[PDB]
Amino acid sequence: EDILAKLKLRIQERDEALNFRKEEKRKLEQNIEENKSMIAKIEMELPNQSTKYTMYQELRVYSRSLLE
Amino acid sequence: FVSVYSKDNPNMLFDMSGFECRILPKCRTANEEFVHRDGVWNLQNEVTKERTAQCFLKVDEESLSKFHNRIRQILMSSGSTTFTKIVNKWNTALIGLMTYFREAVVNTQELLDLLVKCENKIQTRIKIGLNSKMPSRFPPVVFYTPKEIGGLGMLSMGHVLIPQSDLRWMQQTEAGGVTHFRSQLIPNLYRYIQPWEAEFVDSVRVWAEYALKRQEANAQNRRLTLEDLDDSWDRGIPRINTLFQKDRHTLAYDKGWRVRTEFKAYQILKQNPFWWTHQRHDGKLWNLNNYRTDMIQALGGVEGILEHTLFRGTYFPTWEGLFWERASGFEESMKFKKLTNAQRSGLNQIPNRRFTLWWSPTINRANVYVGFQVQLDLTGIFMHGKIPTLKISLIQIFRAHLWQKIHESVVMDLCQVFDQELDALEIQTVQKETIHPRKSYKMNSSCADVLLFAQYKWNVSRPSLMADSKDVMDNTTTQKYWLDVQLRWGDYDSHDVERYARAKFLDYTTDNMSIYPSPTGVLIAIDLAYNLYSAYGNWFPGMKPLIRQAMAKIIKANPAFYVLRERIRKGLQLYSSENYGELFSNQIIWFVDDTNVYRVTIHKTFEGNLTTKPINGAIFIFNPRTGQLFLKIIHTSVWAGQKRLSQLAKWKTAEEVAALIRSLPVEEQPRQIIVTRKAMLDPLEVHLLDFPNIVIKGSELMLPFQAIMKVEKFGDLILKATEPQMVLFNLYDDWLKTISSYTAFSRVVLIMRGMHINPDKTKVILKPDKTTITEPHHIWPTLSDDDWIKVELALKDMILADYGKKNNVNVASLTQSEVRDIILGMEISAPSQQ
Amino acid sequence: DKRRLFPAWVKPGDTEPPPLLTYKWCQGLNNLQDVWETSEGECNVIMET
Amino acid sequence: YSNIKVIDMTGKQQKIYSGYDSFSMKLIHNLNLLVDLTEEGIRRSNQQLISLKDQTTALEYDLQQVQKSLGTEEQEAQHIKDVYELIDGFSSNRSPSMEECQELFRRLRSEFPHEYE
Ligand SMILES: O=P(O)(O)O[C@H]1[C@H](OP(=O)(O)O)[C@@H](OP(=O)(O)O)[C@H](OP(=O)(O)O)[C@@H](OP(=O)(O)O)[C@H]1OP(=O)(O)O
Repeated sequence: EDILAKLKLRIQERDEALNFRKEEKRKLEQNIEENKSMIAKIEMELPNQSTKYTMYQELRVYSRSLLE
Repeated sequence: FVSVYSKDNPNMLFDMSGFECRILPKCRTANEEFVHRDGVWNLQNEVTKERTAQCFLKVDEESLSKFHNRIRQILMSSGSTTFTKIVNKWNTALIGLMTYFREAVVNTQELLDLLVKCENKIQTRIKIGLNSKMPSRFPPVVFYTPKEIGGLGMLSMGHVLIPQSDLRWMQQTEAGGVTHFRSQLIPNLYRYIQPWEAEFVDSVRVWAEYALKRQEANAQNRRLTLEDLDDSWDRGIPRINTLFQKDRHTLAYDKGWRVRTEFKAYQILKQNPFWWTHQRHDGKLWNLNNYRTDMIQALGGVEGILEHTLFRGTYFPTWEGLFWERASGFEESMKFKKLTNAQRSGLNQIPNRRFTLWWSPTINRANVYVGFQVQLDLTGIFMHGKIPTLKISLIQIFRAHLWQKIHESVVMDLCQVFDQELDALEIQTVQKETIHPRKSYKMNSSCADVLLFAQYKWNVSRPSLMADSKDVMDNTTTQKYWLDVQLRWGDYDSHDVERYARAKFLDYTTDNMSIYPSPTGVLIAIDLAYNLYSAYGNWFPGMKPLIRQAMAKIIKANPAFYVLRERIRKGLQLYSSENYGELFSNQIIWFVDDTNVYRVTIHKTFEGNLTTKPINGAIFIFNPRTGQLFLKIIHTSVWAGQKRLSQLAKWKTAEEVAALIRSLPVEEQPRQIIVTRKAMLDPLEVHLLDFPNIVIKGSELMLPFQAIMKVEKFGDLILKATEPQMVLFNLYDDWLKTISSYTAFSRVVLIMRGMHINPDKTKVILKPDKTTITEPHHIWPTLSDDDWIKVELALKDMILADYGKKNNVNVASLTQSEVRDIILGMEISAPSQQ
Repeated sequence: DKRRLFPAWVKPGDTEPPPLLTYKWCQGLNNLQDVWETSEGECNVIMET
Repeated sequence: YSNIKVIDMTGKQQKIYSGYDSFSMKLIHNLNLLVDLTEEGIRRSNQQLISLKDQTTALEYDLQQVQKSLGTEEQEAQHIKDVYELIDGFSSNRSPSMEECQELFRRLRSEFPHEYE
């Protein structure tokens, strides 16, 4: 009947190792979504940079001609 | 010794190089057969390809005693010696025994019992060195933990069990509860050294197959491709990687080297354990990196180890990126210069202070045969034994009533929460009690610290934890509620703030001494060593989620914890290691370079020895937006009368540019200075304290301003200077009229990298037609805007060809961003280092 | 070494660490012809001094 | 400080000044065109950074597949059963008759054979 007491130990031990992997799952998911969030922000800038640059291409030509 | 094999005597005994050997011809006699002891060699008959006989190894009793006496010598030579120095000698002795004898040791049970005895003795030498005559306060983790985690890094050959209890860790939940976490023997070193049988048979096949792989290299006359051997690299009794040893054009001539290293015993008084090998001829015959990594795993991983240490008291967020300080000045130098045996042993104690402090929650754990509960004065710490230096170390942490100062701060920080929730909790008032100053560390009993009076009573829950999200909230009604806040300083045996908060609550609420003004309240507990928090008691509606939220906010930002945390860190010595478009913005920015400032030339003499002559140099200060260049020549007269010249040269670089900056109007002074050598940041900082508006940044990109000395307009000008004159230049030879600053800037970088590679090929590139000239009012040859592009392409190809030659890579493998970054000198070398 | 003064039995040679020497000994010993035969009373004696 | 030779080669004809003090007390439309030209490189640098961000998704997306979905969730699923198996093994026991012992060891040995041994 001591084995019954041993089980409560191994039950706690196993459950308490299980706690770590659960948290480990939470940590992995957290990193990915911040990147999803963060990278979502970065690709929103990609249009804006396209709009800038193309306008500068015109305004390069325009200013260079205008001042001459 | 004479040993005789016959039809009567079947064991052919012999004893060579310390290996006691018994041969049994198993084709003849059958007393033992193919038993899987590790240390039995199988004698393959070479012509019949049969296991005709077995050889049983042992370590001979002569070399047992040579080993035993080496451990005795280490124990005798202890005294005032650091624990690291002791175990470094143990490790060296143990590696020496093991890497020599290998599988002979494990067949020699009388050695293994000795190895257990010696290892335990080294441990006990450390235990008694910390005045701790008991097992419990010294569990395995203190010794075997690798020494970059501040353990001793002891190696083992014992079946040293790691207690299953000692692997747990705990982390604070945001809910205010605590989750325990987790992830057997400590590893024997023996499994990490390849046994000699495997080494020999693998050495035959490896060097045999190398001859075939060289026959391919011979047949094709190709380069001996190391890619053909990368699986073989750490094989062979001579390690095959010694074939590529850069010294090997000499090591071919060091003949008779093995006997030479043995006769050193008559020449050098210091015994050498690796007398039998030489890393340049044998190669390194063992590699123990896997032992270090696996040892962390056996001890529970970094999170499981660090609970045994005061790390959680630092409240660093993570272990990675932390480092341990060393300097050797004052630690060792002053003891060499000004020895005094009774006093200067306190300097040798500096690592032991750090070590004992670091392992405090283990070495001062309450689980003891005896000890005493010596409470530290003015403090809640208990000092269960007279551990030599932990007492003074902890006093310096909690100096000047820090224990009380913490407790009052958390009590009043709670007041500043209650003062803003009165109506929501239906509180008529909250009282900070007249807490007696002892109360913060009188551990045997307590008062209420904060008292709540209801507006018209609340219903009140049965006693429960802050982690218990559900409550029997209709159990009773009461209109007075108390909070008791109790600090704690845990140890690895006891830092569970959940069970602590319960047990102290249940005790005090039944104890007669407890000055509690109501039958219902909570006890709040804080483990100040682990930064854990908890609460237990009765709860009225809205109280539990407030304390849960409020307590975390306190732990995150309270100032009294911060001064404690810094004191722990400053005691542990343990510290944390913590743009291309910007150059052309409307600010004023100077690049500065110090590499050309102090220069020395070498020549032969009539004495045959060389001698050093200093020569004139220059500080190089360049504005990349405007192209303006300030070339402050530094003349050899400033080195006269001094000998610490290199540090003086660093000081004089920062000083002379500060003198220039201080003379110029603030509308022309920089606002950022970008410095091409990180060693120059700090003398500039201490010199530019008078101008806080200037930010100073390390360049991190590499700009080769050292190469400008190859330009004759600079070389002769700087060499032939008679005084430390200033010379002003512009590197943009009118380019800012016809091209932009960036391409003009990039052109300078292309030209500078070019002449750093080769001036003359650059001059060839800069002279595409022989009719081109350099005008005296210019620095570069006069070229058209398209001709400048043509020479830029030649410089770009020249840079990449030199890069490709230096790295064995095709230029066509490089993208437009990579070739740019190569021009910027960024760290492109391998993907494993970015 | 160039002139081959020492014959190959002179040990602390550059090519064997002493544990390999023990191996080449017992490897070379076992390779001897009829070395384990004792039918007619043949004996091996190894002498070390 | 006040009497150290300054040689000036920045202009088309040479000048000499007695020192820093004598030196220290001795368009923008075109400049802005140069600025305009630089901004073209800025988006070029950012597009290349966006290519690195593109590879950053490859790192992140393989962490989803390999690290979270395969490695973590699989070992989760296996051992979380083993917890409940071992809890179930604990549940089985107590005060049997003869046939209750048979059903116990039938149950224990058939269902939980590793734990039984
Ligand atoms: O490590 P052990 O030999 O099993 O002894 C411990 C120890 O007993 P002491 O009271 O004599 O020290 C514990 O005390 P600490 O090391 O924490 O000071 C105690 O914990 P409690 O004081 O809370 O009882 C624990 O008790 P338990 O087995 O219930 O955890 C108890 O075991 P024993 O009471 O059987 O000696």
